[PDB]
This record gives sequence, C-alpha cells and structure tokens, in this order.
Amino acid sequence: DKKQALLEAATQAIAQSGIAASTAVIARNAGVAEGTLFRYFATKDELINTLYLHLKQDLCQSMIMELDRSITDAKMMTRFIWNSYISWGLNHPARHRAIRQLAVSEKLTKETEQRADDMFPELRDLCHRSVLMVFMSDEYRAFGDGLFLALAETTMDFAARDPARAGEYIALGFEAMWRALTRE
Amino acid sequence: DKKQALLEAATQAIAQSGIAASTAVIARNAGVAEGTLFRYFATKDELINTLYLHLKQDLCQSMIMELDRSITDAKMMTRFIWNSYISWGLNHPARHRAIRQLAVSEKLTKETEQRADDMFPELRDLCHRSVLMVFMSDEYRAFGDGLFLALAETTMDFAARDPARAGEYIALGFEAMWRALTRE
Ligand SMILES: CCNc1cc2oc3c/c(=[NH+]\CC)c(C)cc-3c(-c3ccccc3C(=O)OCC)c2cc1C
Ligand SMILES: CCNc1cc2oc3c/c(=[NH+]\CC)c(C)cc-3c(-c3ccccc3C(=O)OCC)c2cc1C
Repeated sequence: DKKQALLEAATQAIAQSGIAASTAVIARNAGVAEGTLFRYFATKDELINTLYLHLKQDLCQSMIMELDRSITDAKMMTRFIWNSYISWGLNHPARHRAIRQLAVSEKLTKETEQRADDMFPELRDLCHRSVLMVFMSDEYRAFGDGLFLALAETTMDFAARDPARAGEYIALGFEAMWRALTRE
Repeated sequence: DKKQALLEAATQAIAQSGIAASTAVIARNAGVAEGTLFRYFATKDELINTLYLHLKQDLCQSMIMELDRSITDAKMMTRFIWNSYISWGLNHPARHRAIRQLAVSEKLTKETEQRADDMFPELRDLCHRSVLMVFMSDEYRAFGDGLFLALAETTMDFAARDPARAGEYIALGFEAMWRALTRE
C-alpha cells in the first residue's frame, strides 16, 4: 500500500527533472521518509534498475496483449510491435520519458538486460534475425538501442502534435528505422 | 553588447528546458532585466527565430569552412559534411541541443525556414538530390528534419560519452542516417 507509490512518484519525478531527482519531493508523494525508500530499494541505482524493470514490464505486457500470434513476416511482426511501442508511449508520456533516461544512463546492470531481453521472448529472436550484426555486439548495442529510441520518440513527438497524420508518421518512422537497423 | 548576451543565455536555457524555458531565467542569466529582453525581442517567438538563424549561420560557417571541393563522390561528400556537423555538435553541445529543439518547435516562420535552407546553397542542392522524396515534401519535411536530428544527436551523445569509439559512432551513425533518409 505504498511501494508502487514510491515508483508512481519516481516515474513522475525522473520524467520532469532528469535522472537527478530530488528524493525530498519523492517522499512528499509516496508519504514516506528517506530510509523508508531504502528499506524497499537498497541504493539509488537499485531504484534505477528496478524502476526500469517496472516500467519495462508494463511496456512489454502492453506489447504482448496486441501481438497477433499468427503472422509470420519478420518485418510485419516488427511493424506491429512498433505500433504498440508508439501507442504505449503516447498513452504514457511520463512513463516513456522515464524509461528514456534509464535505458541510456549506464547505471544499469547486465542482468537487468537479460531481464529486459528475455521478458519478451518474441522480439529477442526477431532482432537476432533482423538487426545488423554490428548493432548486436557488446560495443555498439547501446548505440543501436539509442538510435531506435531516438527514432521512436521522434515519431511519438510528431504523432502527438499532429493527430491527423499520426498514422503516416508511425509508418514513416518505422520504415526509417528498419532501413537504419536491419539487413538489406 | 546585450543582444549577443541574450542569445548566449537563450541558447543555454533552451538546451536545458526546450522552448518552454522561462524568459525571466534567460534575461537573468544574461545579466539584463526581463523588460530589456522584450525590447530587443517583442515576443518569445521572435527570440526563437533569431536564435535559430544565429545558430544556423554558425553551423553552416563551420561546414563551408571544412568542405573539400576535391570531393567528387556524392555519398563521400555527405559523409565529410556529416563529420563537420557532428564535430560542430561535439564542440558546441548546448548550441546543438538548442538548435535541435528550436528546429522542431512549430514556432519557426516561413521566412526563417527559407532563409535557413539558403545559407549552404550547395548542401541545400545536395539534399534535394539525395533525400527521399517523401522527406522533402510539405507535409513531411519537418519529420525528416526531426529524424535526421535525432540520429545526429544520438551519434553526438555516444561519441562524447565513449570518445574511445567516437570515430565508429560517427561512421555508424552516418551509414544509419544514409539508409534512413536517402533514395536508392
Ligand atoms: C524500453 C524499450 N527499450 C528498447 C526497445 C527496443 O525495441 C526494439 C524494437 C525493434 N522492433 C520492434 C518495434 C527492434 C528491431 C529493435 C529494438 C531494440 C533494439 C535496438 C538496437 C539493438 C538491439 C535492440 C534489441 O531489442 O535487442 C534484442 C536482442 C530496442 C532496444 C531497447 C533498449
Ligand atoms: C540546424 C540543422 N538543421 C538541419 C540540418 C540538416 O542537415 C542535413 C545534412 C545532410 N547531409 C549532411 C550530413 C542531409 C542529407 C540532410 C540534412 C537535413 C535535412 C533532413 C531531412 C529533410 C531535409 C533536410 C534538409 O536540409 O532540407 C533542405 C532542402 C537537415 C535538416 C535540418 C533542419
């Protein structure tokens, strides 16, 4: 009756005031004290590896409930999953604007990845089969992830401000990143 | 001497808070009164247009200065241009953050936008020949510009954090931008 208020506080804080959020305001929302948070989340990073897993879970649980488990085409499957990502993102700006710092902050662990890699078996093998091998290496994977998110968030941004073309931005955005990240 | 101060301040604030940045914080950081800022620039939107041009001219001066005539190959010529642009962004990180948020802000006038296209007449032609027809159009230009800027921004951010591999991020990002925006 408070943990998801200490994550319903962080999301709304990381969002507005960047990875350096003021734990003071944080308390004023979940209604707790400093050590309280630290009795759920040991350190500030654990908070950032857990809040990321929290916000990731939701994003995936969202992306799975729209998976038409029947279609074959790797690109078509990637196209349908891109729709979900944009949807969740438009539905949950603050959430998305918080998962944004997290995936590009480095305060993340390598097990946090396998949590965010396995947590959706379908996209993981799909990427292995579609993404340039260079964006699958240890050295340039984060870069590849960075480009994908920057393209998704740009697509989110335009969709939200011009709702009548939204569909066209989604399709245009998807095709752009597909050429950028997959095999020719 | 105050106008330049206002510009320099507006750059630093927009980089941090986008176009929502306060006109009071801007004046204050430039060591002038908020009333004064508004005698130089009657609206916030007028400030937004001038700083855009200020920044664009600065960015294009760098590109022109570093352009090699000897370059006869089209793809190679846009690579060299890309390096300069990234470099300009590595050198001037707030200038680029401000430039990107201004560029995508829907408050730019038609003349600003026209006068911008026409600072690098030759690169401007270059873009018309290379770039996907759809990203040059009336409806979707602004999206293209956004996609482009997202890619160079992510390139720039990875190169600055992990400079050991700066050259590779820059090359990888160029190739990603090329497949995303240019025609076959
Ligand atoms: C919070 C959301 N976080 C992420 C969401 C992502 O969604 C992705 C969707 C994709 N299509 C569906 C729209 C493709 C092709 C790659 C994606 C990547 C991705 C990009 C570059 C390299 C690897 C991956 C990647 O996921 O590697 C898995 C083996 C990705 C990465 C992150 C961090
Ligand atoms: C502050 C910087 N402002 C801009 C700088 C830009 O630099 C660009 C460099 C390029 N090559 C070198 C790396 C290419 C190919 C396109 C570029 C575009 C561009 C991208 C998409 C659609 C049109 C254009 C464009 O410039 O259209 C002109 C008609 C571009 C756009 C803006 C706003």
